Amino acid sequence: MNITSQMNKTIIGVSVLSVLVVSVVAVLVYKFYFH
Repeated sequence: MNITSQMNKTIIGVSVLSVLVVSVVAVLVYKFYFH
């Protein structure tokens, strides 16, 4: 079980990139289909 001891900064970065990306897509379709 991860005890939130330490984490790589690089990991956080990519994580955010995937967050926005995914979100954007969901929105693009939401409008492109249900504008």
